[PDB]
Amino acid sequence: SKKNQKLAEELYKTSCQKHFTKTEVESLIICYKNLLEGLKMDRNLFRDILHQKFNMTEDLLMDRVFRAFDKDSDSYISLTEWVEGLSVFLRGTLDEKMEYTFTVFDLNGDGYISREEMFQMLKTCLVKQPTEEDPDEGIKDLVEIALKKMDHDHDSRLSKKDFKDAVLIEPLLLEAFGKCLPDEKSSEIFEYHVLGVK
Amino acid sequence: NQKLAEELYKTSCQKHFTKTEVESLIICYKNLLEGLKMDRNLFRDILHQKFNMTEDLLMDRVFRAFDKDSDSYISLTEWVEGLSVFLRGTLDEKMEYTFTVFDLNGDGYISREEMFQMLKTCLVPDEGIKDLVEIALKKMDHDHDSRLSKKDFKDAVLIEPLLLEAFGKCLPDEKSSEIFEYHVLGVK
Ligand SMILES: [Ca+2]
Ligand SMILES: [Ca+2]
Ligand SMILES: [Ca+2]
Ligand SMILES: [Ca+2]
Ligand SMILES: [Ca+2]
Ligand SMILES: [Ca+2]
Ligand SMILES: [Ca+2]
Repeated sequence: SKKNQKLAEELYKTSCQKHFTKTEVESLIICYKNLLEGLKMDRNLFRDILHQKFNMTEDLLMDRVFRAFDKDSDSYISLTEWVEGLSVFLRGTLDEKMEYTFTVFDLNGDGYISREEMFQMLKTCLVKQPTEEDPDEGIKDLVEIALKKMDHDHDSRLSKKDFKDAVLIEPLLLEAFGKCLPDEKSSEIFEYHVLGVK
Repeated sequence: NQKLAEELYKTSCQKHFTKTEVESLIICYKNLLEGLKMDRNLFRDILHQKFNMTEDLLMDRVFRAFDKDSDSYISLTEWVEGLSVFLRGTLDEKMEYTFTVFDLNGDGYISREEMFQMLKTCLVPDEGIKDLVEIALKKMDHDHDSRLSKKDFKDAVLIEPLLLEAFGKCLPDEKSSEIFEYHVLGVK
């Protein structure tokens, strides 16, 4: 409490998160500590949290969300990564969110969401829960629809500019390639129970 | 006149135009009219020439959605209300409209066959369409009855955006919209 208030003062000061108050940071620190199994928040713990708290169930996208959280790529979510991540994930502006979803969707980190990446991401839900018949021609149709709507220069990939321009025009395209933000009900429940909002 | 525009702005359910814009739409309608009323043939030519729709099935369904009283003419009020949704519609307005277009028999469920015929006409081969239909049901059919109820469809909004772009071809593309608003309403 003294422990956590002083930690919260320091993290509120140092963290780049833009949306929690210092008291909310303290609640987030306590929550993190209460969720820890071992000393560090690893992939498997973070996966469980996404599944249980945010109803995400699909392996590829959960891994991509983890990687976006894990800013320094050490395969652990630090306290400051937990706050900063959740700040965007729960409260981000469109701008923040578009940068986040682009990062999720750019599977190899080369700066472009490629046709191939689109196909992998769109197919991954049907790998998990298959239709009776192979769905690949229909996925390819969706990929072409995406490219038609979003690829300005017809090079079969979306630059950051391609994606953000299109999402600003149609914000429903924010998560075009899969669910990587919490639905409104999940978000509300976590805010209410963990942060006391509403 | 102006009086029609005063009356229509007061009376109409359209949500997105100003009274001056309404007046512009009334003048537009009258500038385009060929006889006394806008019938299906004229309405189809407008969809074809100004909004880049090419297929008979699609154009018939858009007509029927604009023709709310099913009298086979597009009244001034229908033209304005339909264009309000069509050019500036909210998500809810657009989903309602797209559901209307796709639910061919008007029973309140999009069936597999309705979805296949309408995706096919919207996206003008069949292998991808047949897949799309199975994908949509797998993703959106909550109660597993092989049909999309209106709730099935509307709950799917924030969950399935690219699938909703497929269905959204009954609305005009951004390019066609912009050009019409620019010419007729004086917008960017
Ligand atoms: Ca880390
Ligand atoms: Ca990439
Ligand atoms: Ca197939
Ligand atoms: Ca491009
Ligand atoms: Ca009528
Ligand atoms: Ca039906
Ligand atoms: Ca159903």
